[PDB]
Amino acid sequence: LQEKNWSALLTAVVIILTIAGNILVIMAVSLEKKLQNATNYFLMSLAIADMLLGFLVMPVSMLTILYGYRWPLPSKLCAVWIYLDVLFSTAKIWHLCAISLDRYVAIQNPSRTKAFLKIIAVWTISVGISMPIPVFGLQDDSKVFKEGSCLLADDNFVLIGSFVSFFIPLTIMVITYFLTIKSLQKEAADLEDNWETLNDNLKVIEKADNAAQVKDALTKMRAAALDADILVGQIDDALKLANEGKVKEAQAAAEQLKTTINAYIQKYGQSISNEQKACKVLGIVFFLFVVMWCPFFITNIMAVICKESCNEDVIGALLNVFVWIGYLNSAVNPLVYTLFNKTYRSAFSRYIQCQYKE
Ligand SMILES: CCCCCCCC/C=C\CCCCCCCC(=O)OC[C@H](O)CO
Ligand SMILES: CCN(CC)C(=O)N[C@H]1C=C2c3cccc4[nH]cc(c34)C[C@H]2N(C)C1
Ligand SMILES: [Mg+2]
Repeated sequence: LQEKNWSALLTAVVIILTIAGNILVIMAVSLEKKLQNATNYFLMSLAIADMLLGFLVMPVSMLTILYGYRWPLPSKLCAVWIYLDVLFSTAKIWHLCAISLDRYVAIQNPSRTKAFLKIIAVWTISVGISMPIPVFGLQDDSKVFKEGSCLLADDNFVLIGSFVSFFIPLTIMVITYFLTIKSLQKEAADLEDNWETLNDNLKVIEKADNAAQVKDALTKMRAAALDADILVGQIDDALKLANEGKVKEAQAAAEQLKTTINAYIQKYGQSISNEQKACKVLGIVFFLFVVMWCPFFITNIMAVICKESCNEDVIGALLNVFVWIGYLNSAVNPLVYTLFNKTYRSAFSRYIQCQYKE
């Protein structure tokens, strides 16, 4: 005991910011009805994972730092504590991958129960991924102990576990994020194309002298609206006048079509800027998970590669540092939501003032 007493002051700060911030997230998705969507339902499940990592794993870790990385508890709790840490971390990364995938599929498409079934699937996948760690590690203390330190000692568990709980969900998540960004760039682009078509043909109709010019322009306007409804019917109403030779009537109907076009373009176009706003916040969450966990997972693989060549006491001392940089990620998602989403910031501000009604 008290082999390192300076380090555990800092780790208590990281434990408290984790518990309290993620309690504010869980409260905001439970209570604030502007946050009742499928992405925020996933962000709450991530927050429970971050909270249970802060309650269950992180105090036991600080306890080991206070005992000189020398396991202070009953010995069959070591494999359980490895299992909790690996379960919450597997759940977190496949949540971010499910968010990224479900939001990409939403931009190639037109219930809380449907979100909640998916969350349960991610958690039940994560329990089955993490399952060999107590099943094998409780039967053999050499898979979870290294010189009285509780740490995942089995090299095949580290390699299998580094890919199926960090690198293959990351790969799917970074591909789906890029494709999502490209889809939004295609949808902001196709809209601008439809705007130019509609605006150009309205100017054609306003200068038109013959029915044929008006009819052709309205046919091209109808197609643009169909590519992007009330507008289509209004265009068809102008088309019948144009087919009837009522040029002046069709021209007056077209100046009225303009107000409807402005409303629809700005709405579908407000909702493209909002999806790019939302994608940008999830990108910071995705980025901060990877960059803060990269020094732990790269070094953990390098321990297994240069097992004998490298200084196992330096590598072991760097992993003790780098696991807490990764634990610090559990404090950061609530801060990201505060900085970039008004609804979370307002929710957090009222919950701190013990005002729980909207
Ligand atoms: C097919 C029948 C074989 C049964 C007898 C085998 C005995 C060998 C020991 C362990 C196996 C581990 C199972 C690995 C299967 C995938 C587990 C996984 O996905 O990850 C492991 C875990 O995440 C770590 O971090
Ligand atoms: C139990 C706490 N201890 C002992 C000091 C740690 O070393 N914790 C780290 C272990 C991890 C690990 C190692 C190997 C394969 C893996 N697949 C998924 C993970 C993982 C999660 C990862 N967690 C987030 C940090
Ligand atoms: Mg033009």
